[PDB]
Amino acid sequence: STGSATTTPIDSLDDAYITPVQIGTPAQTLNLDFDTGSSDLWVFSSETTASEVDGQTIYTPSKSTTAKLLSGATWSISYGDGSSSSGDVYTDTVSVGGLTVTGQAVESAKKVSSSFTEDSTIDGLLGLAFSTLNTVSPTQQKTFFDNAKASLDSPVFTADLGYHAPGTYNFGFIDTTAYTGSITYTAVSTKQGFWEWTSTGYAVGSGTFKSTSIDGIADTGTTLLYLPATVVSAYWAQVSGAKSSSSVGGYVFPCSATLPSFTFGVGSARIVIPGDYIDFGPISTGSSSCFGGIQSSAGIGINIFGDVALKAAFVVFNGATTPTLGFASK
Ligand SMILES: Cc1cc(CN)n(C)n1
Repeated sequence: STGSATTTPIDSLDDAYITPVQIGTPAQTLNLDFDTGSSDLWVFSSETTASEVDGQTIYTPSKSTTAKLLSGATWSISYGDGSSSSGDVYTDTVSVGGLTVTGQAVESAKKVSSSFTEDSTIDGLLGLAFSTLNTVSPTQQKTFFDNAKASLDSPVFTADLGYHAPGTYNFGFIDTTAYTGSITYTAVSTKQGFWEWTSTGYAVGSGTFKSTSIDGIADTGTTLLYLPATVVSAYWAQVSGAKSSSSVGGYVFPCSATLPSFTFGVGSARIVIPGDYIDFGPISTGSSSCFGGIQSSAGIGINIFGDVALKAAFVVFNGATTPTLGFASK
């Protein structure tokens, strides 16, 4: 089998991407944030505290003939930005872009934190990290990918995120028309449950490439590119007026600037992030201070190749017995 689904930015800044997912019988279509940095498929639901739902589409398990309560199972997750959600668990049929999994754990939110409530465009998350991170208790559950993979033509999925435009998640095949040149594969560590890999270095704009190992995760569920403070300082030093603002919470730069590109290494290959990808617009409406798309990971504990980096590439998440990541230009 295979699946193919379009993923769409939720706003003009590509703050996140939503992908339609069919849940239940008859189908209930929810727009989920495919997140290669977490491993829970959870949804706004008929069980979500009413005051915490504001415009989201909800899953109603009582209306699905294939929904079964997973007796005794609960879940609770906290994310890197301090947001969170928790609830109970059903199994049900879940389909993504024509690819169907039966008995998928669908984690029904009873509570969500304010940032989820405040985002009317995201109906839940679909985790695509390794199932060892899944938070369901007392019986940990598998991701959609983990459940689908035996059935897939090839045990892979690919992320092809657009810049200010729709893109594609494919399951089970590599679309050789979707990238240029060749795909460079690189080793993955699953020890932390992430698609963790080691970049071979970076360049700023037309600058010389710095060979240096940067260990980080490929995370479609994180908006920005978070890298060591040395790297991030070298980038923003090339932007007149750029500075790190403690009050804003990161690097800001004059909205009048033209940003340099940022290159990262994948083995001997190079992925170039155009400067425009690094502009996340005014810090507040009407401000001429703009928020940077490359930020320090110093306060995080891990480097994160988020959407800013991934959207510059065609990315293969290879879930073979020894997982690897592939990157191609596009
Ligand atoms: C919308 C969204 C996605 C995620 C997962 N990194 N969070 C914390 N919020």
